[PDB]
Amino acid sequence: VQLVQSGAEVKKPGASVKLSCKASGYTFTVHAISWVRQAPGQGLDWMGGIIPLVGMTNYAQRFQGRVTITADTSTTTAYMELSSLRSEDTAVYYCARGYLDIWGPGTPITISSASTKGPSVFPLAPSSKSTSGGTAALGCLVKDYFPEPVTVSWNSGALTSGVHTFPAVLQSSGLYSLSSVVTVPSSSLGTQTYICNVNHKPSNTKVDKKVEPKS
Amino acid sequence: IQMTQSPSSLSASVGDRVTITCRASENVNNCLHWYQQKPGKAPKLLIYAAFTLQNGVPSRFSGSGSGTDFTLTITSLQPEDVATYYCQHSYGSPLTFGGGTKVEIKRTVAAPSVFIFPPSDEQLKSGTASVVCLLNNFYPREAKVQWKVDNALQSGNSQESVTEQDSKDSTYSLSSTLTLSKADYEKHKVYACEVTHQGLSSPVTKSFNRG
Repeated sequence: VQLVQSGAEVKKPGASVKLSCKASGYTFTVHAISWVRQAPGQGLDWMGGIIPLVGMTNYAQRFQGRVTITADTSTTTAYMELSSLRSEDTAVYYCARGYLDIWGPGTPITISSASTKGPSVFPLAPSSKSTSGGTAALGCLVKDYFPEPVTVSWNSGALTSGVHTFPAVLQSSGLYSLSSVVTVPSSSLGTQTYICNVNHKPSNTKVDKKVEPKS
Repeated sequence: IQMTQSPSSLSASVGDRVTITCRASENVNNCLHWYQQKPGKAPKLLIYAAFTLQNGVPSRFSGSGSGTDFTLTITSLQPEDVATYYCQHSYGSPLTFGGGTKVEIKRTVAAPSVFIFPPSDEQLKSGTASVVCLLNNFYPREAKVQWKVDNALQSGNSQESVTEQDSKDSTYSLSSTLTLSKADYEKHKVYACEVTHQGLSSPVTKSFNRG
């Protein structure tokens, strides 16, 4: 069972957005798919759902008139279209299968007039200055992007232990910056390879940076 | 219908028994479900129908209550239970969620390991120098990080970020990044971050010389 959601986006105020939720691993037509918004302060808010068998829908009253939920059984895909976007629509939008077992990973939507900007990625190279005992730290600095989020993996997902991807900071310029770091044995910096994979879906930017030791 | 959770947050030790409550403004019978959410992740269903355990959820989670008053209990708090817990009712429509209870872990003091990173050559060519100081796997969360450039105490050119509590060892990590123009960076020789923390009997300094 899997729900795969479309990527994060910045949208201007007044625009429309159509989010998608691709279901797999189960009988699509016999489960209600709900859309649930999670916004800072407002919390979790149900927006409505649809039963893809006959396509019957149901909408939270707060969202009536701006929201349209549809489903396409041929592609086992549910859709949510939100129009007349406003700043307070900034949130992560989840699809979830019916209570709600199985949620998608959410689609972050930022409502803003500012333009999308993909990150610059720089190595945080291990040196004697980033050793503690027999442990070395290394990482990637992911600077100057908009909107959130950037996601970071290491070695295409094969390296996860000891990874810390920090919450982004907001720079005075209004762009975001974060670091992703990991601790490894200092003894094997010469034989192991460490690559940070950075994805900024709002700009479709993908960067891989090999982090080499400095002497 | 209004869902009211309490407390808003709590701190407990590993092995402690945790009690979270959800109050519905009107009767919902047993149409009351509980979710766990960790920072940056989707909610995960724990308990539905007010007491039925979702397959794969450990038995230390149990729910009770009926009508308007519901309890989620964790009988022996484990480090991976650090999260925010949400109740949700489904008695008719609209479905609504409580405001969440954040469960945090108290543990023994752990001193940070401290690391510093000079700017990359690639970034310098771009005209900016970011210097990163990393505090790794410490507890409690409070930490003091001071930048010194040529022994002079800095203010105004650094930003900090702290992780959520780790799900394996209940520690935190923190980054402090000093950002200067290439020109300002090249005006100085020594760059140092000094760390003060409960688990350090003396401040730890990591430093390097621009060359």
